[PDB]
Amino acid sequence: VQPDRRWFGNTRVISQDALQHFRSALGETQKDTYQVLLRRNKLPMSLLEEKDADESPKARILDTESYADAFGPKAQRKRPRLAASNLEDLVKATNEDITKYEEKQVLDDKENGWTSAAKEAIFSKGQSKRIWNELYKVIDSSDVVIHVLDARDPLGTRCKSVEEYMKKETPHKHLIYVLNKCDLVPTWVAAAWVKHLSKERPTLAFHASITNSFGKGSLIQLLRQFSQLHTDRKQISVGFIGYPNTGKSSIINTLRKKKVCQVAPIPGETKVWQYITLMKRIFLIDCPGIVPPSSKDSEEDILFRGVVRVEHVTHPEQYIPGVLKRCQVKHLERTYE
Amino acid sequence: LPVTVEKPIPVVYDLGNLAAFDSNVLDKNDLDSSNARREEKIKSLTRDNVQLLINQLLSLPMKTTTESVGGTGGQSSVMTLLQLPDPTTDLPREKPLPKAKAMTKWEKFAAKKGIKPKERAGKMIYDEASGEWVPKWGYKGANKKLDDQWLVEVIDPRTLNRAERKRLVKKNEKQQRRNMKN
Amino acid sequence: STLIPPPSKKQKKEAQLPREVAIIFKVKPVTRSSSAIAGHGSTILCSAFAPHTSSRMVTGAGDNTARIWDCDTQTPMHTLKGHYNWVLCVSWSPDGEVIATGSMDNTIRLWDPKSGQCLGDALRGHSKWITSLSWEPIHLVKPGSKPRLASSSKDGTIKIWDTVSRVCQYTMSGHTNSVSCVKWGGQGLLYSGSHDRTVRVWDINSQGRCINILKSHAHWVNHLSLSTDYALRIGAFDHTGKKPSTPEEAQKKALENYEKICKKNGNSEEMMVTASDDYTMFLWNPLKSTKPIARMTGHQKLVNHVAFSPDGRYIVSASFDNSIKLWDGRDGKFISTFRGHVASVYQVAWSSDCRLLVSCSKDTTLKVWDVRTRKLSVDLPGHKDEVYTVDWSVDGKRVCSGGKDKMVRLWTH
Amino acid sequence: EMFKVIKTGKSRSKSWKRMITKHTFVGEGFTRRPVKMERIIRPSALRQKKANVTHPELGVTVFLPILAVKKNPQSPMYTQLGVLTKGTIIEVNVSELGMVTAGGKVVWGKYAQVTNEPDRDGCVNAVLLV
Amino acid sequence: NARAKRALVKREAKLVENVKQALFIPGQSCNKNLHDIMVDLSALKKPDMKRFNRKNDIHPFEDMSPLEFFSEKNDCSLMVLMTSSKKRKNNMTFIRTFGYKIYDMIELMVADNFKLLSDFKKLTFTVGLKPMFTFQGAAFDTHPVYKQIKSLFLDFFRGESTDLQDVAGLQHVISMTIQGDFQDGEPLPNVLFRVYKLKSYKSDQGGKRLPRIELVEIGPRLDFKIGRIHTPSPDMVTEAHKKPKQKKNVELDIMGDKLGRIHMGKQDLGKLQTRKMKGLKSKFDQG
RNA sequence: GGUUGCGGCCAUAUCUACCAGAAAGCACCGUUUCCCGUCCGAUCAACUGUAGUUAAGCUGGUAAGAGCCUGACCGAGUAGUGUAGUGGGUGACCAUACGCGAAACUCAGGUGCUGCAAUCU
RNA sequence: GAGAACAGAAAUCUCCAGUAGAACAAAAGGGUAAAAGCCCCCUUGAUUUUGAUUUUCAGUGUGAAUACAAACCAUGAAAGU
Ligand SMILES: [Mg+2]
Repeated sequence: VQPDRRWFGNTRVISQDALQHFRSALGETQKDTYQVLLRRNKLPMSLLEEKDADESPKARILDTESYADAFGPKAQRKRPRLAASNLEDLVKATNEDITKYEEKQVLDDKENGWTSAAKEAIFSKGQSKRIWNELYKVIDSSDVVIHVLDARDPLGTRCKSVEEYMKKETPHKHLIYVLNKCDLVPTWVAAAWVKHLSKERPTLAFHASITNSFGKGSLIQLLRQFSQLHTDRKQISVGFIGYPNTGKSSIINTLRKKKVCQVAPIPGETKVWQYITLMKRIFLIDCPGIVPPSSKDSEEDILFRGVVRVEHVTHPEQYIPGVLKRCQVKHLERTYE
Repeated sequence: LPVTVEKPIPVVYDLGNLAAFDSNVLDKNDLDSSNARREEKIKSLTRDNVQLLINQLLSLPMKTTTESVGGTGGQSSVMTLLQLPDPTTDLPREKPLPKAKAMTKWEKFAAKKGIKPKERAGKMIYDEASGEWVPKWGYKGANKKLDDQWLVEVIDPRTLNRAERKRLVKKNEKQQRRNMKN
Repeated sequence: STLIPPPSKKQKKEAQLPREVAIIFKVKPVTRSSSAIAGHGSTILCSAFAPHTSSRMVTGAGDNTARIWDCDTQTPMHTLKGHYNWVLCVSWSPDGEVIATGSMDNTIRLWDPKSGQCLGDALRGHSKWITSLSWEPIHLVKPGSKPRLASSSKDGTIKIWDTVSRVCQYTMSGHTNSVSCVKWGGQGLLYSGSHDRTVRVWDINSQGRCINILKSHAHWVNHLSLSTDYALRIGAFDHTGKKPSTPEEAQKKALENYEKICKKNGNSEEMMVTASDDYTMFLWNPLKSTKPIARMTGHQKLVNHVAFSPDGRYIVSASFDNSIKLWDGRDGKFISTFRGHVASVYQVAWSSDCRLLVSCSKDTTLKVWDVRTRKLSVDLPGHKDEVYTVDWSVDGKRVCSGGKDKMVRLWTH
Repeated sequence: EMFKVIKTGKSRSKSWKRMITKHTFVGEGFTRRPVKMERIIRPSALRQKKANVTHPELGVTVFLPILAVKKNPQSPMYTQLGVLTKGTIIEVNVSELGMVTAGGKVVWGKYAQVTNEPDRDGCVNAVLLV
Repeated sequence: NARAKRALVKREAKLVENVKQALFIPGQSCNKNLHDIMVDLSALKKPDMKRFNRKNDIHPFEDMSPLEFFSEKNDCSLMVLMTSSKKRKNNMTFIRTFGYKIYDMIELMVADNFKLLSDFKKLTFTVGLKPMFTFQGAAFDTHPVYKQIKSLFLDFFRGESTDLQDVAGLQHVISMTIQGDFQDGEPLPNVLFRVYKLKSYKSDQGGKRLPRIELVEIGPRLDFKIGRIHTPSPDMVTEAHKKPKQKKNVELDIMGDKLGRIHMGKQDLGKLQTRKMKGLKSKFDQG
């Protein structure tokens, strides 16, 4: 490396007036749902950060009395801190703490000594990091991720904690919503769903089928527009993501007007991702259905979502009562009958 | 006394040239050369037009900057200056645009092959068997160091090397003149 | 450089159209620098303009020899000498007849402005380096007597000094840790911060007996200040700078200047404030109550400085988060947060007109804000290193600053 | 080295591929190339968005985001690939350090040269170029 | 050798051309009063101005070659040849060029009533400020001859095309007005060039900030008479107006973001037909 | 009306030999303590105005002085020059018109005006 | 032109005369005059990034050149260059 005034030569210096202008413009950053980012100009965001606040986190108490004086053989903290002002306020605070403790205890098997049976491994899917690594691969490889959502319960189909990762690590990604299986729900329900999800994502309607289907032309025009937005890229990859058995492989076969991807009712038919081409300017992609783990996953709710294959459940009969919680009695009467 | 002014036909404005135009009909009697007052009416009309222009120019947003000491060409923070819109009055160009570009018979071959533009990183390059860098161009050159070496181990060879360098220079000048011909 | 993006062509077409026609005592802000003044080969630690005129000024540094400066000529004037350690702090008497400074060594030395010679034997007694000084206000002083000089040290003891006898008329040791600062209020009750996370108002009239002990901060107090500190420091020296014809006239003018600010609410109750390392600040009215009127808070890092506005209407404080925060002077309510500094702020000085606030930070470029617009007024680059200190002249004609570059610099409109 | 011979397909004969075995600054707008056109590979585990630049002045050291790879010696095509390899210069966001050039134009970026080998540890240390 | 390269760069078609230089050419017939009017007009043109002490016998309408030669030799595309004759008294043949080739020509003979700058109030007039313009009369925006005179005066006196200007620099305003309205086919009324020094005073009745304006004439006074005229060929008019030229569903959002837009259209949901599930049909029932 | 600083026009302003400059303001001048640079305190830099001079620069006046410049309906709307008609002729070219339109030459005049601030018997 | 030990018509030195047939890459050719010529002092620059073209295929918020424009540079007291 030869010596030069560069490298010890200034590069990114900027005037303070530009910083004040960006600080004034930070409040104008609101964006329409139709708007989509293409490039994030490099700015000293650390100087523009630190919005006004009145929280003032806890002071570094360790500097005055770290560990030794507070307790131990030295025990130099002879007296309690804050010198409670009055005995009457002390009795009031004690009564308030006792009432709060009683209210906490009021909130709530071991007494018989039995323990819950171990959870079936089938509910763990899709954990084991395999489908998760496939999801991260299709996300990084896709110029524009799209997230399908079941029309029956799009709020329960959301893959939360993943969209935040796409927003943070990869702001450029669009992550447009899709709402398939409109035929299984009343059209007014899908209309209200798209009206509610329009605030954040386009939530384009769809009903995958190699036969006649709704919305294939709108999704095709939208993909053509996104490809027009990335002419410099030389093409635009796309990658379906969502819960298992969301119809991503069916939506891809509908976009191709052919039975390209294998499609079965069982959630696990998509063993692995496969590349697909249409118009030579865009490549479809799909990954196995993702199930962001959470303590609220309410296993029986994992079953009602279709994520688990019902054949493997040890006790299919015990899940029957919950199906009545959702379906109306008149439909279950008319169907069976 | 009031700064307000108005005409049946609103005045046209070009704030970029600091210019304004008035389509309102002129009074032929006031403009007659014989009148002693002819200068006064023209002065009042120019004053009204300048008042309208100042009413327009004063409304333009003004730039501000905190820089004050050591600015190369920045305006002083105490100073304020109007943001003039680019002029709407097109004017003829002074000279034809320099559109006489030529590929010089090389850029086409570069497009036909995998060749790529030179890195343009720097003339300097480390000399062999030496503790200090010897630039290849723009300063004492290692290519000319061969003439300065005490022995060539082979007519003087240094004269042949200078002849080869002059031949390369004349070939470059000939290629430049040939590209000048087209 | 990342220039602001060019306006869109539609914005230019809109700008081409006619637009935005609608038929329907003051200090000049500093905006420019001045030639550097070479001096002692040590970083400047403090500076203070002479209350009676901006032409005179003095600054401490790591050199033992304090240097008075002739700001009108930007040249050294009657350099001080005698100390054997760093001049940790400097302060001018409100009457202006005597200078005072606190060396890192225990010795303290008064100086005569007329020649710069030390005014008698150096004061002594402190067990540790001096921390701050506070001259007694002239209006409390009886005519024909020199104001007493308060003093403090890292040991936390304070010793009131009789400048005539050069002896400590009183002493106290109620603080268990270092006294970060001390100030002599116009009500006759002394106040001072401490490193022990405590503040203790003192009544000098009662032989220095203590009367109250504040206890609200989560961390050590720093830079105690009062709304009246500007009037107590200026010494009844109005911006015109005319000297009073008689000492009794000086006492009357000082009492009038104090009453003009003390009675802003119709009653004589000066406000008090105490910065702390707990990212919090507290308004105080010790005569009214032992508990804060409000708990100012919001800074992301420890406050380094506080300065009441000369009228007392506004409060402001330096912080390590690189964002000075204005606050109301009557209740401490938040107003606006200044921004622009790239590094932790050290101290700030209010303009005499109250419309501006010069500031400095660890970043080499000191700045001054126009408080009325709640926005930066003009940057003041030029310092080669950190601007450790800044101060504004009482008349507002000039400003001075120090730093680690060992190059004192003056600023003026 | 620096190019692992990845193999692919039912018959691993051509293998048509290479992969970097060292850390690389892929950039904020990577948008992985489609696999069919993917010859070179820079696996995400080896990528880093930050480097532990240290300022010789004041003795301070701070973790700051990487900005760009300026000059990599030893076939700077590696600099086109973003490799650091114990000596490559890299732009860094120096705004956290408080640097301010004369004239009031506050700095927010400065060059830095990596020292520690990325391959031997996950940290990317570098000395700031004052 | 580098010094010649700077002159060559100055004699080049920059994408943002420098303000055109002026080169007054006194004539062999020029009267001393015409030379005084020429110096007066040149004083407004500073600093981008030049002079040639030698007298000349140029005949631009009879032979344009010498003007095209001097325009290249002096790098002054603008030219204003002084001339006088028994018929065309006090002639002032303004000239313009594109590439040093002739662009247009027009005669602007001075009226006998011209007044020199010395015959006016001695108000301060800072050099190098950009004059304001205030054209009057509808013919300037419609008549091709008056439009050419307006474009010529603007190209001559507009000065630098700065993107920003101080209010302090508006110390003067050039003015022009036609000698009344005229019916089509009538002889062109003489132009009335004028100049005035700006003045300002408190208004108190027209806004807190806007000041009352006032003018004081400083000259030079002139009343040009139109004469022979020439116009560029249409291909020259096309070549001289081309922009340097140095994006749909894309825009530079504030803060530099290059936000796009999908602009998704209306999509009726009624075209879809819900699946005829056995539980929805009314044909089945119980009880 | 004289003069100093800044200027605009850029020989009506420059060159040659003499004469005058009352009062006021440069300048010549005397010196090398200090800042400063040359081989040389000659120029440059600095010192106060002290010993003086209007001897020079400089402002004016003179000269059948040399150049230069101004306007005249002075050459002159002349010379030169494109235009039409077979008007003459084998033709070149010649008279008839309105256009663009000179100069040498002749007559008379002059050898600097002018803005800002200041000062002067 | 007047001159200067050796020294003359050609050495180097001095005074009065110069619109510059000085050396300004220069070619028609206008022109440079307290310089664009001679002498003396200090110095990098093939620095960084923003866009519109250039081909590329780990085509990439530029990975690199071309042109645009902002910082930075050297100088001077500065104008400015
Ligand atoms: Mg399935």
